[PDB]
Amino acid sequence: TLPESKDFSYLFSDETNARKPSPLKLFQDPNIIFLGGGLPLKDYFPWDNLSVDSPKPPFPQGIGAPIDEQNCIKYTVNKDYADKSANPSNDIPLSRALQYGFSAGQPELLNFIRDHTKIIHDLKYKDWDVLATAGNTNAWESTLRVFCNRGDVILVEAHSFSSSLASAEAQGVITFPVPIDADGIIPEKLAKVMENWTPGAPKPKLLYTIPTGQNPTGTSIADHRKEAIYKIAQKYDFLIVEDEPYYFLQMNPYIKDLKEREKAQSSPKQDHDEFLKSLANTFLSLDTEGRVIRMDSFSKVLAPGTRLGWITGSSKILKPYLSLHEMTIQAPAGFTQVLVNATLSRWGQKGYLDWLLGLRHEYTLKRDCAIDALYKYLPQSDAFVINPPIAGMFFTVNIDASVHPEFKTKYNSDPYQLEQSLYHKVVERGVLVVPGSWFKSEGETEPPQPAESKEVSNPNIIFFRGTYAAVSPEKLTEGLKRLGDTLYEEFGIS
Amino acid sequence: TLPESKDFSYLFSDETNARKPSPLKTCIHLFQDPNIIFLGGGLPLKDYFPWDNLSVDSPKPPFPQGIGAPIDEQNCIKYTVNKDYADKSANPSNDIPLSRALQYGFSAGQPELLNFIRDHTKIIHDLKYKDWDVLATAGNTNAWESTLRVFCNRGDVILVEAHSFSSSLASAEAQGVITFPVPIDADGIIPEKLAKVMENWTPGAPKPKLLYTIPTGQNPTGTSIADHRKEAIYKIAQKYDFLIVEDEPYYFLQMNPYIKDLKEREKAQSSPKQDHDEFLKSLANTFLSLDTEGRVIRMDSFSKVLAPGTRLGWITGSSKILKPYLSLHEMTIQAPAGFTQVLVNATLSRWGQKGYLDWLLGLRHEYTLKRDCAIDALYKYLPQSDAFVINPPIAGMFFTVNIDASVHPEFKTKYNSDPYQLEQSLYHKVVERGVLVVPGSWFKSEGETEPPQPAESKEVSNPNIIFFRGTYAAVSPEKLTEGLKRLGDTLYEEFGI
Ligand SMILES: Cc1ncc(COP(=O)(O)O)c(CN)c1O
Repeated sequence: TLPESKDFSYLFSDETNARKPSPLKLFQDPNIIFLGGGLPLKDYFPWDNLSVDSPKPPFPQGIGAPIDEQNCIKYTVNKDYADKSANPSNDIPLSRALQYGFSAGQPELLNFIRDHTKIIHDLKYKDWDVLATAGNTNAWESTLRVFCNRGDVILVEAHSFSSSLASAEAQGVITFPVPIDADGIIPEKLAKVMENWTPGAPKPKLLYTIPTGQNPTGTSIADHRKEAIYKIAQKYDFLIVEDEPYYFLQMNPYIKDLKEREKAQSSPKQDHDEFLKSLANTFLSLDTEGRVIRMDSFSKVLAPGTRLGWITGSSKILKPYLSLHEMTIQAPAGFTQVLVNATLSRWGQKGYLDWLLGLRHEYTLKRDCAIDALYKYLPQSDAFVINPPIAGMFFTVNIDASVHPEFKTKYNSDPYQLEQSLYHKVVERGVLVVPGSWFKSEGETEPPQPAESKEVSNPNIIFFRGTYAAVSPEKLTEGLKRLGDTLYEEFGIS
Repeated sequence: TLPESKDFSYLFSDETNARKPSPLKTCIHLFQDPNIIFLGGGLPLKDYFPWDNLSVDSPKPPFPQGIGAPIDEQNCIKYTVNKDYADKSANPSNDIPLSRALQYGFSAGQPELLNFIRDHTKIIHDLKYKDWDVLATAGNTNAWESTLRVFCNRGDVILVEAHSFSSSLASAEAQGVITFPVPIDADGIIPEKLAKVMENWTPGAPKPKLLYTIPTGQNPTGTSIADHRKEAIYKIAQKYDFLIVEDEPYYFLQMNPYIKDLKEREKAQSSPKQDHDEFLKSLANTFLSLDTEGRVIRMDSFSKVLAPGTRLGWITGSSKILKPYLSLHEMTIQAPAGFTQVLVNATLSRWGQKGYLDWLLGLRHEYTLKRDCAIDALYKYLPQSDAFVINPPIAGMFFTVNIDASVHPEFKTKYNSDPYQLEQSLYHKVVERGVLVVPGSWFKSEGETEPPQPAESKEVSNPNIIFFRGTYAAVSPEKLTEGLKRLGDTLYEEFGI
């Protein structure tokens, strides 16, 4: 009924095309005596009866409540189970989690992830699958190895995640920046970059985007924009790699008027159907061809130290990723898979939505606190633009450098020089937010792209990224007060 | 005091030289700072991490019933690791709290775990330069991947054993790294032959950046490089300026030599177990212990010691050499899974360095039994002409059956005098008998330089000898013995011997 994915192997790197798996890869087969692979006896693995406490859906006191008493699910995973009847929650037994094998991920884990995938997204082609990773850092590294030769070109957001950019730069992959605004990638500008792409220059292989709660701008690509960008990717034949660690940091609408906000907060909470309907569309759900690779992580949902995530893409696309994983990480840590699977399986798909609803709630409160402080403590004028993010853990403080009294004299109309001195001046006041320039994508092709493709809107706008994820409301508010005080003083505003 | 490592940065790959870490990395150190409010990270609240009170059972030193005994009754330690500790005194065991294991940070590995590893390092090795350190990895598979990224551009050359680990070779091949084979025998790498390869290295050809070696329980040959040979090999490395990467996942699978006479063995196995001092004295010297310059990189793994799915190992090397590996890790794999580090640290710390030696002695005992069983069966079921050679391994989990393909009746005719042809025949015939072994050619290193090396450097010692690698680690004594009966019989039948 659904079409098969397209074959994009013509985009595979030289390393991918050269990679041949070790022929040294039946152990469970009753009739074969296994004298081949060095699989050590599970009798020697020095752990049994792994137990833990996890909070209990629907997390009535908030997802941050102490884990005990009635807010507590308790369980134990054994090394071996006598019969399938002794394993009702379908845990990954330690004997299997701790033995070589299952480089794509343990099947119980991937089954939970596939079921979750079907709830969250609407898949438009037949042969999609998932592959477990050690997180989105790992997934992006693998994506570069799989597709990009030194000197290949990718498209990136004009400001993007510092590590992803650094990773591509180390490999000599050209990161060509495309324009973004308050609603993320601007499709018309993207289209123009492609239509005017200099003949002779390497064709971009893929677009690397963080569509929801963009790092660092905090923006989200509007649904209609994702549709227009997907069409551009089809017309110019590039893949879309969506890095989505913040997808579930989508928030309830920012409401500036406090009385209006209290009324809205007084209303019943979202049910599961309302939650799902409120979520942003995804490039995965738009993909009819298998040209989208989505990178998901448990870092911001469960914990950064889980070191576990997954990729979703076509069965065709996932082949070289699995071959690479087999020769690099091998498989995500068995214990992390056991504990993530066990907790998620007990929550169930529905209990996991309750968890994600709790996560949404906590972030909303943090965001409101941040934005309230900015409206209260920053100078209020066209020079200081505040965009309340609708998703993510980041906000930006935007500054028109050209309004500084010494921009022309002291700073030689150089916005970067002003940014750098404000950074120090802010740290001297006792708050650290991070310079926009650290996230600025830079790339050039041979032969070069035309002038129009290099344009920057508002070249005198500088910004700082802050986050509301990590600190108390009191510390957040005080930090932003200090920052705002610095800006008044520094800008000669009364 | 001790000398400082040498700077080998001239060996770093182009990718390594181009990798620049973010100024953002600096900032992530200003979290707990109380004078600067830090709104510059992306560290989610530990309040939301959905686990607390991680508990498990582990076996108990000195493991008197064997390291494979059930984890229960007396052979059982129980512990519980909390997410947070009210104060350090509510944490007497010095566990990595979950709130820290599961947060971003410590990309080199959690301090408690690295401290245990450093203490262990000092017990096992005799270190001879000042700035050695350790870095946690996701295992030797990833450590080798990382080594190739750090040092080798496409077209660079490394030296490898004539027969080596199939996966290491395939990793190098995928990256276009030339793997130039050097000769080995019953005692591992032959230093005189290695020295000649370097002496005769063709001017203008890429000079080797490193030797990749599996010195103890070599995969696949099962050999151990003699103490004096390591000393010689290290000198060659100093002379021709290459690094030594010792891939050592089988180091603690060393065994007493195989005693052929059963009476001679019963009385020797009658003597009480090694104490820790005789255990340590019995261990092979390491390239790490020879290193006075930081030219050695050791790759260690908990895979064969604790379990493969731990996905945890470490690299030992100079602070200078570890710097680009950490920079690469921060952009790739990041730190090993927090839960793996918590559970490995928690179990090892409670065993202590001494209980961990008891464990490793228990591992030696189990593999010794397995080796004896295998080698005994080979002497019972294999033909005993000069055309069938068994070298009983002193280390590791593999044995080989070396066979002169030439002595086969239908060799000239059915296989047109082609050893590889015979090897693939035998291999499928054996699997058809219900026993899985591995053809030796899957391990054969191949590489060439431009301009080519001279012919002396390319010589092979009678290409009519084929081999099969078997393992005694994975199955029961009874299955191992049956497996090797079928194999020895197949050989008897096939050679009409
Ligand atoms: C020489 C060698 N290196 C590495 C490994 C595996 O290392 P790890 O399981 O630590 O990734 C093996 C066996 N799988 C090996 O024999």
